[PDB]
Amino acid sequence: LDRERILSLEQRVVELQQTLAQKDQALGKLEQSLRLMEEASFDGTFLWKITNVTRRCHESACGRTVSLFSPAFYTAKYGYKLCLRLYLNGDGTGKRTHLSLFIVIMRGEYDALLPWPFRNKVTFMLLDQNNREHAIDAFRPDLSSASFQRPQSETNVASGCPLFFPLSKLQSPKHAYVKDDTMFLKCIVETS
Amino acid sequence: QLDRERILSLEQRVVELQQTLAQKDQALGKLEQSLRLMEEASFDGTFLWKITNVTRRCHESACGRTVSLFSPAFYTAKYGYKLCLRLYLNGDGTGKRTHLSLFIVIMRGEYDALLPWPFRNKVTFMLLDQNNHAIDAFRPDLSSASFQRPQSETNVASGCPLFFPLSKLQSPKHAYVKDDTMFLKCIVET
Amino acid sequence: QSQLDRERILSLEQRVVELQQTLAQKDQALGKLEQSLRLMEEASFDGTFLWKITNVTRRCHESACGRTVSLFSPAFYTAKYGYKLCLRLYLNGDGTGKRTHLSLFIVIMRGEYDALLPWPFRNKVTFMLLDQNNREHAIDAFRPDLSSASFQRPQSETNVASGCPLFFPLSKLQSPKHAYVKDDTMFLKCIVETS
Amino acid sequence: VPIQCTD
Amino acid sequence: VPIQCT
Amino acid sequence: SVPIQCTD
Repeated sequence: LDRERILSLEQRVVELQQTLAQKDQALGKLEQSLRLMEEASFDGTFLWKITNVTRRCHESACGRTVSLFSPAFYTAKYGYKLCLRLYLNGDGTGKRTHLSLFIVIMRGEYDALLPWPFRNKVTFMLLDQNNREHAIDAFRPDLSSASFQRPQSETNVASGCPLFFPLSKLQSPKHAYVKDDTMFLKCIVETS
Repeated sequence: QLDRERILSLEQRVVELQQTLAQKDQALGKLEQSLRLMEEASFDGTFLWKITNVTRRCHESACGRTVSLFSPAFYTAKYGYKLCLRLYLNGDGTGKRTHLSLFIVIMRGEYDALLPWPFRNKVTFMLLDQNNHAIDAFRPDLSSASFQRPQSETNVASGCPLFFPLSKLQSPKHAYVKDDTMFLKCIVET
Repeated sequence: QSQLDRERILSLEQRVVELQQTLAQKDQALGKLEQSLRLMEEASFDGTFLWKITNVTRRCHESACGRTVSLFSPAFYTAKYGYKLCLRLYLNGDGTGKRTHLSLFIVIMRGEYDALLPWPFRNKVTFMLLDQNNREHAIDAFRPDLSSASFQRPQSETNVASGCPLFFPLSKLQSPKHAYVKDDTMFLKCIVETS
Repeated sequence: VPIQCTD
Repeated sequence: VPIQCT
Repeated sequence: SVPIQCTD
């Protein structure tokens, strides 16, 4: 009856491999959660550090990478939940020509107490590592757009600047918009 | 003989891996819980408590096993007082079967050796109305052991046992429980 | 089958080895995650940091014995996107302060946004040993030396610790007017000029 | 008047 | 100038 | 108020 014991051992070992794999996945998700809390901002000002810019630009130039989603940041501890969507390859009218930087209104745990629709002024900023002349855009949310209503789902459709920054100017050395495969975006949401 | 001995050794190793992996699973649970609590904490004396499944928790207070509910800890400042809330949905003491009870809880802080005692910071409670609002407030009783420097992990909970009538919570005109969710707001003055 | 049973036993042994190795590795990863959560819980982002040192007698004896030469505080920050800092504490003492004083140094660390911050570091740094009786705190302060490589943009994860040795004589720890060590604990407070 | 909980 | 993401 | 480096 050694065959029975060996088959039972085979069963328990395959089970241990499966369960162990699931635990490894859950651990990875926990680490990602910790990274998300580490980079969360609660004053409406969020600074996004994009590393491996050239590699991610090659990924965006192909079909594997569409866009990047920034860590969630908040206007206040109990304020609006926001994140950013970045197209290094472009999007819509800016596809293959510009950086596309959109803002995403997400479902907050406390948004049942928040005023709607979202009206706060939004400012995008591609940072020059040098002293000055970094690119700055700003917009008022289109209150008639469904992208700023209270989220009935997890996230609303992103809205922002598809022609945010010309990809051509990124290569130029006059401004240090990319240094060591790392560029910094900055979102500033007005307190309201 | 010896091959069967190898089988037995493999059985023991497998059992050891099972129990060890279970312990690691428990550790993962503790870490995820600590992560959630760290996420929930505030450090400015103001705390917004979101209670979900209000109906099931109400049945879990009138007849369910949980006597009360404890909020995640929060702080008056990064190195201030450690505090939390104790909530009796079916009420406590006089408030039970009529009102919902809400008490502040001074918890043992890592920096209590540097904090003034007894804790005298004015405390404010609020029940929030989305449609828009219940509110109470009190100066801490400095003659009570609830506000002395904690000798245990927490002191005796103290606050308002008649904070809000149970009948007004069920009432339709106000939206205190919207989608089976209510919001209690604590503001500790600094 | 005799051959099938031997093959299955051997391959099962290999599988058990693989499981033990991977389980150990993921356990180490879990420990690292725990320490990281503790670190981000201890961190502050306003330029001030309150370092609580527990079991001061035991740790001091470890420093005198040499088991733990110095201690490092959790990393704190001047702002959410400011300078990453920490503290280095010599209970026995370092250099001139060795065996006679508490030596307290600040450490400029490689923050994730050092490219956007001006260099060298020039924010005034204030060290305090807190008297738990609120009679008299031990206060020192300095402006960063710009010509020192300790206050430049970090090349590695950490610069050479720079601060004040002789920050506090060990004789004054057990002071008659007031004891800075109370219940075998003491509190160090660093205040960096955030402006 | 803050009132203690029955704990 | 918000533009719906496409 | 002048820093003194550590022994490293």
